[PDB]
Amino acid sequence: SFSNVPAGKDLPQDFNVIIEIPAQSEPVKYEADKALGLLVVDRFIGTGMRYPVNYGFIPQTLSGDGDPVDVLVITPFPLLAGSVVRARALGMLKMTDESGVDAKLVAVPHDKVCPMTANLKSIDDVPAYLKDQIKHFFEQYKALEKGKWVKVEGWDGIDAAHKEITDGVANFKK
Amino acid sequence: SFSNVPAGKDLPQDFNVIIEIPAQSEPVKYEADKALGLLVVDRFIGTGMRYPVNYGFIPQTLSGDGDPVDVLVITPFPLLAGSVVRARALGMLKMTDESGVDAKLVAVPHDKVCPMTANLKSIDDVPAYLKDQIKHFFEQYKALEKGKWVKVEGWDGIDAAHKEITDGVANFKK
Amino acid sequence: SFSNVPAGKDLPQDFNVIIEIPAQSEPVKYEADKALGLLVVDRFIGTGMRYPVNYGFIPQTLSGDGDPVDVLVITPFPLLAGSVVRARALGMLKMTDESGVDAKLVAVPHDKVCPMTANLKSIDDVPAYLKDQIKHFFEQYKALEKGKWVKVEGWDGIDAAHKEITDGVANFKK
Amino acid sequence: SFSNVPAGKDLPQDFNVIIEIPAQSEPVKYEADKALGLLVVDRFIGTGMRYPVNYGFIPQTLSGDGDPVDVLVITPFPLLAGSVVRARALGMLKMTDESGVDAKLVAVPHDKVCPMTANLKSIDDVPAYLKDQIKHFFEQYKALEKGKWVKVEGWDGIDAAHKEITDGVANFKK
Amino acid sequence: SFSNVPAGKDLPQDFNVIIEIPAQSEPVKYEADKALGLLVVDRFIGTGMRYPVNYGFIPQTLSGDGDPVDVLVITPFPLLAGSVVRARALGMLKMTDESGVDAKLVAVPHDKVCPMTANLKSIDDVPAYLKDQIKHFFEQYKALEKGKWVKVEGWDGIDAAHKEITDGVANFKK
Amino acid sequence: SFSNVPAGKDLPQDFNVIIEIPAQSEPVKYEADKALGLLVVDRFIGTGMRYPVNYGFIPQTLSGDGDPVDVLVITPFPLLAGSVVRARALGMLKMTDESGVDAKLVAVPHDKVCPMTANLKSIDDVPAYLKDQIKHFFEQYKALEKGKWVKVEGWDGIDAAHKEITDGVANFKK
Ligand SMILES: [K+]
Ligand SMILES: [K+]
Ligand SMILES: [K+]
Ligand SMILES: [K+]
Ligand SMILES: [K+]
Ligand SMILES: [K+]
Ligand code: NA
Ligand code: NA
Ligand code: NA
Ligand code: NA
Ligand code: NA
Ligand code: NA
Ligand code: NA
Ligand code: NA
Ligand code: NA
Ligand code: NA
Ligand code: NA
Ligand code: NA
Repeated sequence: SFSNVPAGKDLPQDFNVIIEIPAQSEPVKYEADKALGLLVVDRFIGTGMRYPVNYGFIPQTLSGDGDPVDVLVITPFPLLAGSVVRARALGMLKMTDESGVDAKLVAVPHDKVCPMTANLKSIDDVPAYLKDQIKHFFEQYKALEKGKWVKVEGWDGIDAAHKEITDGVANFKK
Repeated sequence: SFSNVPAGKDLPQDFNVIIEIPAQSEPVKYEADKALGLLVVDRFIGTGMRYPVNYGFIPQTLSGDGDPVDVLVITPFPLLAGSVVRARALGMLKMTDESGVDAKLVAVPHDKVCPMTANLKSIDDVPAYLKDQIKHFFEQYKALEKGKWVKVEGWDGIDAAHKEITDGVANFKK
Repeated sequence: SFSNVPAGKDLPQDFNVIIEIPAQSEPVKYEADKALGLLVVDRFIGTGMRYPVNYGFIPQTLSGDGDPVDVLVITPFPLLAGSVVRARALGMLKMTDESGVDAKLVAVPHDKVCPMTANLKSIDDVPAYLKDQIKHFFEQYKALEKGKWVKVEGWDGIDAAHKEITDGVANFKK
Repeated sequence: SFSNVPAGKDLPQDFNVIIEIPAQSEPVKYEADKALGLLVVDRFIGTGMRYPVNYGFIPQTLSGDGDPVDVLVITPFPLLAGSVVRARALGMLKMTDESGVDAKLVAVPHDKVCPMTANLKSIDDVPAYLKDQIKHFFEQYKALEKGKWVKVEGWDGIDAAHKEITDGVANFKK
Repeated sequence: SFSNVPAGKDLPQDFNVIIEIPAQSEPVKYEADKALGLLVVDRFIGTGMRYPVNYGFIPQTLSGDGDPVDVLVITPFPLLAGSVVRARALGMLKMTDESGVDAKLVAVPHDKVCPMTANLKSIDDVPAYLKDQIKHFFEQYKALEKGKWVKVEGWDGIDAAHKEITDGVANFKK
Repeated sequence: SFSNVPAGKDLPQDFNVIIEIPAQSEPVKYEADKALGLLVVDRFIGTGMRYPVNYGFIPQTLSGDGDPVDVLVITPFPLLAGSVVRARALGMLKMTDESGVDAKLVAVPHDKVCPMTANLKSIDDVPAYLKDQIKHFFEQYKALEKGKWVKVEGWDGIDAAHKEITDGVANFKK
């Protein structure tokens, strides 16, 4: 299943995201097992906080931590966990957590998939209130797990997102 | 996954439907990718309109357009996207859209799966209000996508549904 | 999919459960098809009654009836149907139904997956009201299906749960 | 609020129902307080069972037990708790419980409010599966409360419903 | 209840809206009864179509048709039916229906109530896709009721909204 | 409506709570207007955080800030906004915010209303994970509103809750 989905139709700018956690879903952290082809319950989020936007990963990528490249996808209605969405990048949130460096991309679907998000061209177009909510979420969601923490370094734009994607694709192929 | 599900236990009258879109779900059009084994987001429906009944397809069939045979399944509670339901036919809605001829079957589950729908023997037993809603849905849901349109030709009964199924099974095997 | 998930990381006490029916979901009985890798609609529950806790099975086990070992998993929020949860046993409900002996385990997730349930050490820690609801559910949910019935024999503890799991693993390997 | 709503525009056949419990709502029994004008939590249902159809009462009536006349209203989507619906009668369920005789009417909205239910002319038109679910609900929902019980005597038709309504209106005026 | 809520703290620009229909709620048209103080079920929408944004009215106003001034309020999450929201105007949709002229205002909450909508200053700031959905909704939702119809004339801005509000307040006082 | 509900049947230990915000509801802060008898939208919570338990107030009380006494009510399913629940106290959370001292009670329903919570006798019986979530919620929910802040001082028990209630009742009567 998950293992055979292409990273994208035209990398890095035209990529695929497998959804693990729908926006506003009850506070349960699922992670795709690429060796089982199934979503696995990683943990019940200690704080009870919910992802403000959809969360998933790009298949066939391997990030700095040995996990696939992480992606937040903004949509007008939550997406189904375990579904695939063709997406494009807006930018990224840079952070470090208990396991070291942690960048997450911020994306929207392809314009023909989601006309509603077509006018979001870069991270600067995302409403400030949403940006602020995403940043608060990552700063606070691990507050009640011993040994876990997050510091947000800052936002970066589309070119940085594309580097992260090209690196991830390369690293995965070895 | 999807590719290996049989078209049915006793074709054409006793067939399987893989669900893509639960009745009344938020207005997001998923399509099964039979080569990925996963549901893929085709588009956010432009009008925000919702399927009035469950929508899916018969696996191992190939309709006139090169897609599997499409099915609307009526149930007392929505079905899970990506699940399989053993079904029987009531009839069909005949239409033409921007890509040519487009028939969709109307079905209910097998009587032992859904005793609640056992008294629906043919399309004529479906409440007129539901029939009318389904027809309005197909007439209007594509209203806000350029280049897309639908004209409803009319309803047909169980024998026409069975032909569509037998043709689809034959065509798929080449 | 389902067929390749291990029964557990350290049997019998540390096992995996694939979820078929989320706690409080609409009254539709799904069963995993291990040969299709998909959830299948077994039936619309005749009484309209809902599982009071999550329901699923241990993969790679084979119980007395030729089905995998059944498990009720208690969580603070319902789990996703078709997901996998690492679990530990609390005890079991002993019953006989129309097809003979029927034991179901009662479990919670691993403590690092669900800290919220860490203080449930055995079946005796489960609130009496929940115990009573589970027992009423099994006594009544089949009331409206001809030829189906259930008598509850009683509760048993962790050691009995572990026997059921070890037997199931052994039986599956032939 | 509740106290000033008329029992109906043309009694007994054209009456009003104030909704206390939406069909399929979580298992919490609300009762309108006509002296507070507010819904009050009577109890968490011990069995966790849910009303299969909407439940409420006719204002300005006084039944045999000193409570207003009780009504089950069938609709295609649940109604809002605390809302008012213009309705007509289909029949009634006769029962006795721990507090003596207990009849409940079965109704649908006025035809111009709910065209979808226009073809239900009497209790005999209600699907058998729904009838059976309603009867099971009342037989079982109090199973886990000490001192509470219900025996179902049987169904009766529109004329009996109308008597119950005329009596209730008369009794309320003293 | 409803009858005593002020039309606004500083008319016409700072006004109150009582919500009758939450955005995306199941397709049931409630109307506030100002003489009962309660929401009343007007009808089950024939097409099954849902309001794309919250819908309600300004209390203590009387529009051209003898009903209070109608308002669509855009929010990031649906509002509770029967609740009150302090709002400001963006513009209006002009229409005529079976009962003659029908203008509906488009509004957002006060900036301190909803910071998320602060950057919407006029109707021109509303995304085109949302504008298009609202217009499609009114063009189509009455399609299945005999004797009912709607033609959309066009959009107008904040000053026209304010006139409609001042007229409504004046007309209500006689 | 709200203004005429008694503070309780036997104060301070047997009191009434009017619910403003159901546990886990979308992140919108409603406040009862006792002069309108209606729920009013105070604000969209800036952080998007949700109340982990039901939130409301005791009618006919007047706390140190000039608002009624605030109460968190723990239940197995969320309660309806605007409903009334007979409750008993477990303890209280002591805090100071931007407007000075701020104590909130923690309660459960009367034992006959909610048998499921009967074994919670005091604040010390509440699971630590829930206690921790409630405290995190109040520490963080106002993070994104300028001029607003909260420091948690600590927990206190049933006797302190009862003082707060007796003071509130006295203060309200002048
Ligand atoms: K490229
Ligand atoms: K055949
Ligand atoms: K072991
Ligand atoms: K009459
Ligand atoms: K003014
Ligand atoms: K006392
Ligand atoms: Na990362
Ligand atoms: Na991380
Ligand atoms: Na087709
Ligand atoms: Na088509
Ligand atoms: Na079993
Ligand atoms: Na069984
Ligand atoms: Na009665
Ligand atoms: Na009764
Ligand atoms: Na109007
Ligand atoms: Na109109
Ligand atoms: Na306070
Ligand atoms: Na405060």
